Amino acid sequence: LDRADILYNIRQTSRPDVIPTQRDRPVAVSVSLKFINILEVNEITNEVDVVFWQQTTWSDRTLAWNSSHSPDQVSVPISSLWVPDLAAYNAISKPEVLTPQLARVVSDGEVLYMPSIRQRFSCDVSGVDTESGATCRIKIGSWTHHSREISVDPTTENSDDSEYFSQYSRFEILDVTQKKNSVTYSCCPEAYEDVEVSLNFRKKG
Amino acid sequence: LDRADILYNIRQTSRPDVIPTQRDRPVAVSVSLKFINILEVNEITNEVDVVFWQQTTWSDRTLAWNSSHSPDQVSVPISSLWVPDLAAYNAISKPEVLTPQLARVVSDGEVLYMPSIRQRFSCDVSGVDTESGATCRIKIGSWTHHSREISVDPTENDSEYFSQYSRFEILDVTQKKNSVTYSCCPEAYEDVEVSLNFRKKG
Amino acid sequence: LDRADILYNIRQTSRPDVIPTQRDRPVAVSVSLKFINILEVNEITNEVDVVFWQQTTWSDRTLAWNSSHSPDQVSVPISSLWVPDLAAYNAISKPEVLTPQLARVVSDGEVLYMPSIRQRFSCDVSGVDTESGATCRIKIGSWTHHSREISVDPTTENSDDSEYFSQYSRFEILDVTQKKNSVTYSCCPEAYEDVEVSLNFRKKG
Amino acid sequence: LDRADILYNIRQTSRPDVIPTQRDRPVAVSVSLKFINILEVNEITNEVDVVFWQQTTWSDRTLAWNSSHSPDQVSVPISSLWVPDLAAYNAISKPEVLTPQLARVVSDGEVLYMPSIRQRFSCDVSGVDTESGATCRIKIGSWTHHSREISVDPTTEDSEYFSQYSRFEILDVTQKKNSVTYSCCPEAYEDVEVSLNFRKKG
Amino acid sequence: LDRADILYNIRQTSRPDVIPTQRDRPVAVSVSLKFINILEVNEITNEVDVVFWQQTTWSDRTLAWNSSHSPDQVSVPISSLWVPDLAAYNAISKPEVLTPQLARVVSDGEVLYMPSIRQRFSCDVSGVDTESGATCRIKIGSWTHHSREISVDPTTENSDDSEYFSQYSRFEILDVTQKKNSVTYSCCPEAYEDVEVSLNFRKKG
Amino acid sequence: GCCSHPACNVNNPHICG
Amino acid sequence: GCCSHPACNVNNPHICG
Amino acid sequence: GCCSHPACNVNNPHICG
Amino acid sequence: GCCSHPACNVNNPHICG
Amino acid sequence: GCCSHPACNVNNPHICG
Repeated sequence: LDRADILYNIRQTSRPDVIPTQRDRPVAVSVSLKFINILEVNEITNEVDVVFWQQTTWSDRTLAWNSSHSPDQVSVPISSLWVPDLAAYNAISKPEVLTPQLARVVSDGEVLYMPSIRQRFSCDVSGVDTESGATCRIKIGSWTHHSREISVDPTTENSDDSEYFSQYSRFEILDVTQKKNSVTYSCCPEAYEDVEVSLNFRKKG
Repeated sequence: LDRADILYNIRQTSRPDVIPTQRDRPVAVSVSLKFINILEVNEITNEVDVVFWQQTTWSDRTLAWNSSHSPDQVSVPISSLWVPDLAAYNAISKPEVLTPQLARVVSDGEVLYMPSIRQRFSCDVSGVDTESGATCRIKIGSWTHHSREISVDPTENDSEYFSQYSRFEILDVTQKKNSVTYSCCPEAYEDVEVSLNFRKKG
Repeated sequence: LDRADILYNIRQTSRPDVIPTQRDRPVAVSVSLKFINILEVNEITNEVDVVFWQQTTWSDRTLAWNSSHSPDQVSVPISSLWVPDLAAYNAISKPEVLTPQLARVVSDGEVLYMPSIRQRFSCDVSGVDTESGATCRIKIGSWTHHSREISVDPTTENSDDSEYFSQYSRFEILDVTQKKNSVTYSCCPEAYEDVEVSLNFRKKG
Repeated sequence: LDRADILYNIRQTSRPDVIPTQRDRPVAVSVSLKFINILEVNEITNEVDVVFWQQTTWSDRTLAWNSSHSPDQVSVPISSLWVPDLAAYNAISKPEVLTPQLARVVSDGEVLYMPSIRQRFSCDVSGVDTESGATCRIKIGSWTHHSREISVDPTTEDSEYFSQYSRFEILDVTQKKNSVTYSCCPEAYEDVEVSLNFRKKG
Repeated sequence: LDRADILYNIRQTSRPDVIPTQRDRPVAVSVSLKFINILEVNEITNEVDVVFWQQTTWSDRTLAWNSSHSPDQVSVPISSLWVPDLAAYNAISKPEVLTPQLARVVSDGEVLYMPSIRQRFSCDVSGVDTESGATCRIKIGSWTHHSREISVDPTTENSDDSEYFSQYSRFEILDVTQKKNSVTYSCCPEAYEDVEVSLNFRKKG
Repeated sequence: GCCSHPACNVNNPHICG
Repeated sequence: GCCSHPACNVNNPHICG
Repeated sequence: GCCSHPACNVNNPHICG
Repeated sequence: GCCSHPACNVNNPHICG
Repeated sequence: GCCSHPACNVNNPHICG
């Protein structure tokens, strides 16, 4: 199999509109926001404008192929793939995707998509000009799927983000935490999952 | 039936351009605005910029499937479904949809679509810096259908949705049905009036 | 005939690239602006930003159906229909359509499309802060068709628009006039039409 | 032939992605900017925001039809036609097309497209508030084609067009076609430079 | 073969979603930014807004045709072609493409695409009002492909861009340098490439 | 009246525009 | 409660709007 | 005259641009 | 390292995330 | 020169970039 064959096979099997659950197990989606920049901050309106890489991975076993004597990965446009319907519940702008909309698909059926996204959030911005800094909280989850269809699994739960964040921003990152939260309501048997991202940052001295 | 079958079926069967009335009864649409934020307010121009979830539900019985040995719900892109042509009559900007454009379809044919929307409105902003606050009215209805084709109902009267970080606080949200009959015309015209009573925080 | 049939037939018969002239008579189009709001006005730059419903009606007899045992009207997406190529000659922004893009089609073949539109115009803004007010003229016509292909007619010549205009605008409407102009040029045998909408308005005191 | 027939034939015949050269002669394109308004001017950043009708004409002989006992013109959406890849080399924004995207096609195959366009340019804006005024130059040409594939020419011919309500007035418009042949390269490279001399009104 | 034939053959052969590697050699891509303008600069936020031509070239041998008695080049819409997934890693806005999206394809299968792009970057803006000027670094590479699938190379390397840059900008270009970086990480056998564009510029007196 | 409700308007050609 | 979580809302017609 | 009306313009190649 | 180069990241699941 | 005209540029790979 060459790359053309693999891509042909993926186009034949992949259903962009069909969540790839296997036997009613949830699709485990791993998600980690890597902050690149904080562009604009307003302490009066409590709004922040940020750029981050949204590292997202999951598995679609139907995409798998035998990779002895074949490439073990290819780049595939996301319009040919199912992607999780993730959204930030406190976003006040559409996510602007800055980058080419290509995922990486591994021969075992793993999908890796890491778009660079610019987006505005309504956030606690107080203390941004102090030493402790501001702590801006972003809640991310599936817009339509509960925990028996999609699980959201934060990776890199604690980091200073030093490897990603622009040295040229007027802000510096003190700490980023990404934590899983699941609620069960008395009305309804299933659980609801999200990642709470806490971005603790301040204006540079 | 697996999810793929159901979704395939729905895409083949659903007619996005065809109102799914059953035996000339209206499609009963429920609509309820959940306010998430008030971003900008202008007391001089009487304009507000708001973010809200527009919880909308209705039935398309043609989408139904037998769910005994199958999933009883799926997520479906709205471009594959008929959606009610609801609009806010006093909107002064296009609704900017912030979220993935997927509805939930239940096996009995119920459809639930709850987009997060950012939109600007012309409305009464006077008193926004007082204790009683401003009361901004938003009227939502079908752009082209009367009440024998689409009926619209609320769901009547904050804290669980609204950002604690907004400059504003919500005092009260009231959502009421209006049905008007004009002398000219036998059928009724409905809308849902949302009254958003809010003020600048101290 | 059920609604699905009618909609199918309309989508198949209406051709967005084909003006529905019958026996080489013009398509008679009515246009009538109902003003909803005046959002911004600049007396220095002579610009206004307005919201209006653009009631547009015309007939395509080939869309007609027998309505005895069928709905007498249906709502149809305008992307399935020919629509007249009307433009405002003194617009300085794209018309931003705020509403669902559905027309109403009656069983006799009449089509009614009334989008809510936000748009900016270059026009006479002088006197906006006086009692007589400003009079902003907006000229609307076919971008490519002469009067033997499309005729454009105003509907009502005179209105205060009290029933449409927002009580919350900073401005009030004194008068709206909508008049047909027809010009024949020496060079060219056919006539050129437009509707001149004169919006007489002032800042509330 | 009725209009439907002509449009059907055009849709069958037209190749929107293929330059309609006849016998390896260039497609002769005429272009003429008719200035309607100057909306914003910045003398510090040397940027202007202008609205103009871009009168563009050329011939696609494959579109021709016999027009005895038929209409001799029709209006055609430009998405069904080849259009020249013209660009303004000193534009700093996308051309915002304000009008319906319909061209006029004549039975001999002539195509006439005149969109109203709003666009920003990097221009000499100095002197805009003086009597001599500023002179802003806009250079238009084919983005990818040389002169043996597309020739671009002005139009054998201000203020029958320009808004009387603009805060600016047009003093003068000059049009200069340039064709250059370099020793390196066999073909010639063309553009039309439109010089718009304008000032703030008293 | 006329241009219609060539375009038909390209549409038959080209797979826009399949990287045209030949025998598992990388696709060699050349990229060179030609600066046309610097529109806005902020020394406080370290942001610049720039317009540049992104000259990009590569080869897809499957597109080749015999060009005796045929045209030896054609202009082709990029939607019919594979294009490299290049991105600027420190971009903070989507690339706004200002020009017609046509590439030039030569009969030997070379593809040349040079869009005019407006885009904002986070970069070192300090010294912009001094004689030495600011030096703003833009890193460009493939979003998903390593160097055995796509290699990215500069062309010129050193230029004042005098042939391209608007004389009407508030800024002047002192120097533009374009250099390749290749990194190999301990974890991973393949190399990761980018082109670093260093734009040395200052406010005119 | 009818004509200032968008749906009533387009549903009633004889009444509105 | 359920209705202020977007997914729970649309998953539960009988409970929410 | 003709040429400053957009429709008249494109309808009359021999007269206008 | 690898994970802060976008291509290296998605090419190396076992290393990144 | 050739390279500052966009069409001449992409028409002449051996001359330009």
